[PDB]
Amino acid sequence: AALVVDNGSGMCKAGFAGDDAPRAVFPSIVGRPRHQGVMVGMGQKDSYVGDEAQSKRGILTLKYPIEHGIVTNWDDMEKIWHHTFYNELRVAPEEHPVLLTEAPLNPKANREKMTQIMFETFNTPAMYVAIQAVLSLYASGRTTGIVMDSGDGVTHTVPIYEGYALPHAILRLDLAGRDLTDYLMKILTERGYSFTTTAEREIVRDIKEKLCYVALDFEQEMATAASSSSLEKSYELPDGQVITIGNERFRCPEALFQPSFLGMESCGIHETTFNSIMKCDVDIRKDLYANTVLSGGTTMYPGIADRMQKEITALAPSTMKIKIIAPPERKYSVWIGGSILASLSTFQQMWISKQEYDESGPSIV
Amino acid sequence: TALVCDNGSGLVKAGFAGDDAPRAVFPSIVGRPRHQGVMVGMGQKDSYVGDEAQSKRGILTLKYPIEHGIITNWDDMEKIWHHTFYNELRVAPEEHPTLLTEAPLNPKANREKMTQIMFETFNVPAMYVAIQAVLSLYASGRTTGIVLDSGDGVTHNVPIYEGYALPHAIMRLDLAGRDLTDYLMKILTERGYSFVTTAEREIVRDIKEKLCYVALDFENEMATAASSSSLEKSYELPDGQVITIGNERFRCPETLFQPSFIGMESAGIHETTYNSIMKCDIDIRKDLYANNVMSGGTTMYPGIADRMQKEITALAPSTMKIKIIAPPERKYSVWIGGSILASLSTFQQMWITKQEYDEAGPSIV
Amino acid sequence: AALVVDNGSGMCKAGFAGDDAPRAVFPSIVGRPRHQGVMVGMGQKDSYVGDEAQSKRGILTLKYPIEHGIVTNWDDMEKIWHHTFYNELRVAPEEHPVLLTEAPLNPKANREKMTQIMFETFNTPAMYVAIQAVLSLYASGRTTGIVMDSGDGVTHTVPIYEGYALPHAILRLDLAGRDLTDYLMKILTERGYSFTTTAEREIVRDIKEKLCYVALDFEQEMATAASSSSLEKSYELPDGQVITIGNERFRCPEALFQPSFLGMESCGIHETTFNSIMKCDVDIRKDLYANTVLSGGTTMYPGIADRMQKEITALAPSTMKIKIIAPPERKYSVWIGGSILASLSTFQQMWISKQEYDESGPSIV
Repeated sequence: AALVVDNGSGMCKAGFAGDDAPRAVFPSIVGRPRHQGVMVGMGQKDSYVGDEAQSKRGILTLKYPIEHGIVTNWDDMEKIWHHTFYNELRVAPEEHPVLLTEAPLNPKANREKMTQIMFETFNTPAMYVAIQAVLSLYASGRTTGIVMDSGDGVTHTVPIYEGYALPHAILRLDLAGRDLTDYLMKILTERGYSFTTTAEREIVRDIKEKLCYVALDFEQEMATAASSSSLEKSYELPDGQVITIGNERFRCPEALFQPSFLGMESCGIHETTFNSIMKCDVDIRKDLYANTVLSGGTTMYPGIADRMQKEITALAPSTMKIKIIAPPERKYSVWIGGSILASLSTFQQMWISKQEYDESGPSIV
Repeated sequence: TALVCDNGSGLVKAGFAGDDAPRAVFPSIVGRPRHQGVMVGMGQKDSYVGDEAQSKRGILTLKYPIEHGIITNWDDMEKIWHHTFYNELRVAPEEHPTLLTEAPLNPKANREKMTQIMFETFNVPAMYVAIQAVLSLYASGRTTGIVLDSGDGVTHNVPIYEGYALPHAIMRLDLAGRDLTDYLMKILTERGYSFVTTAEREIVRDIKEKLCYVALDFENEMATAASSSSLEKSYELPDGQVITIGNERFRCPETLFQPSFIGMESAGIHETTYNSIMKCDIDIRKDLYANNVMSGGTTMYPGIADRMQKEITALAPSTMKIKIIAPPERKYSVWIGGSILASLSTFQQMWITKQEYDEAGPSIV
Repeated sequence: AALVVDNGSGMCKAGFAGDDAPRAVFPSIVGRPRHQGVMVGMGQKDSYVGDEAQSKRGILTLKYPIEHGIVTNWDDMEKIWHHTFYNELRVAPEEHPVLLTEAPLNPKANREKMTQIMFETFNTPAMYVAIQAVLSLYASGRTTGIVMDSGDGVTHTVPIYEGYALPHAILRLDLAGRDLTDYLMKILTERGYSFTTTAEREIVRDIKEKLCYVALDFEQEMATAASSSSLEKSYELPDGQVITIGNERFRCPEALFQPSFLGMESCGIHETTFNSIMKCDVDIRKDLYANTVLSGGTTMYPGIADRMQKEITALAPSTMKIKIIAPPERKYSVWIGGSILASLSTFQQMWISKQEYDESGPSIV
């Protein structure tokens, strides 16, 4: 059984080619142990990593090795893979060929560097680096389409032709997760419910999931919220105030459609989609608009789809079926899609083996 | 007295006639605020064009009127030109005759709508629209030959016989300085970078201008990449983070021969010259083969002259004289070609005035 | 003239715009009358407040209205401003607009609640609230930069871009005035000095200011102390024998950079600053590094400036000109920066006017 390792920006997933949910999930953090000052004796292992490093925190330097999908730093990122094998799944990479995740808009030299380290340091038998969205469409049982990822800090719209992305049109936009959560922190500052970062920022995120949703129409939902009481939801504490949030709940998703709310320059998330599509192939265009699919943590807002289908209908030619495919498990779509892919025997007729590295080196993928 | 104003899909170049280099260079972007955004220090403002819209892009909804040489929107086009006159050139249109440029395939109606707007709103005494690349052959000082007009947003081949361009040979390729700017953006993201904040989404354009080359012998240069010598060339970013870009540097203009790098099944520049000179008449082929001139924003990259030299000598066999001519000016030749023509002592009898215009109507131009 | 009221957690500072140095400077305390028993009554002045309360003490429940730059109670605090007006500066705020200064990431509702009290209870014509640190960068003669404040209770490292604080990078670390001194007590006691709980905590504090500093390198300062008695400084008590403290004087301030001595899970005053800056915009960073400022009282240990320039240079890339500005007056800097802003009429056309509370209400902050 081979590996699927979904190093989402702050959170690595791992396991085997053929499972239904990721078999090792962890924060991609490397902890560098420290107290400065010429400490006479530090401890064991120069870097911690993962859920260890999370507990260990105050004695480590914690940082995500990854930024936006990109390996920022190869050293502490290598410690992430070193953890995956000989700590997380307790595996040996020399036996286990690894599918490796790569972001939308992620070429060239880390692929080139990745194949070096994994074939020399970790002596993988074979490997394949693979676009996160390109597998996300595979989890939804598809091949042509346009996938929209929004995780923690990134939207992503990838024009897929037949299991191939058309890279120029792949949009990345600076709107997701945090930009909605710190903004939701700024939504609970008119009333406002204190969290700031002392450090109940997490509880703000915790509201975001459990109590927020999408207004299908902003205006009628505004007046309806002003009609009070049913939209207001109590966010009680097992302690202090039975805090009430009302307008918030639809207010914070709305910054996806109107970048007015956050000051940021953007076309709507609907037009991000449009600005992958129209930048590409025309004979696939309602096969794109009818295989428009979602991926990631900030997609899961309850009501985005009804809102999206409408908001693209405001733009696209009348004569195209807007059909918003959001899967049930859209948090893990990449790993699932990768599991299916590395369950193809034809993934053998597809990845790069050891052989082709010892001949071609870096540029082989 | 006269004015010349050249409308790129990214940059507008205006000035007077007979000046060597443009007096107004401004970005074709028209931005509307997403709020009644009181700039504390000015009153309320309607539309920002170019540089103000470009410094304040954050608060706006940016849009380009000239998409791929063509004008898609005349509202924004008009306010651009009022801006060209009264603000940029600082002129009163009714005393200063104006010249403009157009796409090699520009529609009759488009030509007429720019002639409607120039007289009927602005009231200029005499206006001309000319045809982009053909004017670069006038900056190259000749009547006949084939011009590769490759810009910010459009690549073109134009063969002109004695004044008349022959459009069947006039090829076009909607992949240029823009598709390439963003193609630099992506190949650095996994080189190990995150062009995250806004000046980085622009410094990637700058690094394109500063470091790019169209390497001659691209293949063994791929082995030079693999042998990593001092082709590695660092650059300081808008902050101090020395980014070292070496290989992708040439491995990006390379896309002008092989659109497969970005995902087009279309042919490269060189072939598209050969096919042009081919669809053209056979005795004329010789002139075209001997007067092949590059112009525009993509052509600035070094070695592109050498490249088309050896490319078409490999494609077209061997009784022929080939000559590719690349001017030191080339990023403005479309304007320089207008300016000097406008001021020509034999050109006054092509200055189509209001007298001709009112009696004949738009169809005079 | 308008007002500036630096409610530093245990010590308020008040006065006007235009004045050099704080015009009312006082123990932020409001004492309720007490005694228990149950008896006849009490009668006059339901809260004696400011230094009146500080002399009173053992007759009033005095309390501290702020902790960690977070307001712990509003009733007592309201009476800090009321004392400020009709006792300290002897003023009535309906004539006199106020400027107020809070913590870097002073909790949302505390900002607003503050303003309510000032706008309906103390009816100010106007008020500008802002973060204590931003003002301190203006005192430091800067607009962009990062401030590393350490008062009595907590640090704060505030990446200010152009006179604006960025909350997502601003960190706050529980290492300050108390934590230094409580260690320093535990470390005098090795020689049996034992001031413990007489009254002499303020004397362990007097030692702190008057005799401590920060080792430049630690291990070579250790051997240098171990060559004896120029590093030691003798100390006469208010009543008591001359003591001698040597190894102490650097050992305790080192412990801002070193949590292991205190026995704590924390980053060092150098590194928290690094991790604050990285969370800021890649570009602005160059002159966050090149303008680290120090402010607050518990920075004041001699040697810290040469120490911290080196200490950030252990952590930051070589391509950015590290330059730690620490002002000689780093207690008053927040009222000074306060007075700078309060002497600037652009902020008159910008501060929260009563009418904007009549429009927006509590939300206006």
